[PDB]
Amino acid sequence: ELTGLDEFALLAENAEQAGVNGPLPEVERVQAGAISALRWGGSAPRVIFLHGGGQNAHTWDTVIVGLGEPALAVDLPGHGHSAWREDGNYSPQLNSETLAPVLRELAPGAEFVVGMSLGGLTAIRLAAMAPDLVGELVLVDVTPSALQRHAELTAEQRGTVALMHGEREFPSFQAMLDLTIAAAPHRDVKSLRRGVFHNSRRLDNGNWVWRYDAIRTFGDFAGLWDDVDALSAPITLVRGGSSGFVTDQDTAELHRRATHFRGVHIVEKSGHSVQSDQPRALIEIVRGVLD
Ligand SMILES: [Cl-]
Repeated sequence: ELTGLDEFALLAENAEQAGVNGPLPEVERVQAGAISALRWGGSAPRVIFLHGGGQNAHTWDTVIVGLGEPALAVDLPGHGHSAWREDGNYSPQLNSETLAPVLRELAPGAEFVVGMSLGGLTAIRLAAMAPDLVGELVLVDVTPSALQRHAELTAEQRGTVALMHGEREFPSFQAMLDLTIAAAPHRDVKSLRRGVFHNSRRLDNGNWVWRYDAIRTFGDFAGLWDDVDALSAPITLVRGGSSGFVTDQDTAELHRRATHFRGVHIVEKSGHSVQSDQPRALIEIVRGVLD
């Protein structure tokens, strides 16, 4: 497989996973400085989408194709086509500081922000610092406490990796796909293959690398809870029913601290990446929030 395939070549697969038919929406890549994004359905996005750690904007393709709304799907710093940082600082607080002037230019009229994991917390920091923009937050399988717990578990393996030389280097596409199959073997390989395609690039060596910087570190969660207390945007939470990432105690804590918690939707047979495992169920919920 030699691949100069355009990044929009597989969208018919996304339309089929979403269970929709008809012409594909218009989409193009946009950039303002350090931030790259996919702009869907023209120049007036209704919804902003923020992916998770180790993901990129393309994670949202199926959800965005199924929802049929104009949307902006942003590459977080360190991810997709967005610039890396030497300090490896992809904290919600920093992501939010980079993203806010770009969202003011590229999505000033988008009331709704959907964020998964790191993207969910980035959304909270955005809602805090720039309220005039965020009318409504949807969090996908994340709370501040839930991500703090995940950061603390991986701290030793993010200390060790950091001491290695270069990024990693992969002999083939298949070798990166093999790693993704290992982490989610029950998931349709054509879905997994599409995800790897977007998340990887071939070097002139003929070798392959991930598009994302290996995350050295995350941000100040007490400050992030202070942002949840001050926020006026209503918060909906979406959990994966097979995800242990967010506990019942996590959800109650978010209800207690939020000004307007709209509740948790628990999506049966979804892991952490609800947009990857059950996009049709995520489209219904997001459509519900647009009323
Ligand atoms: Cl994450």
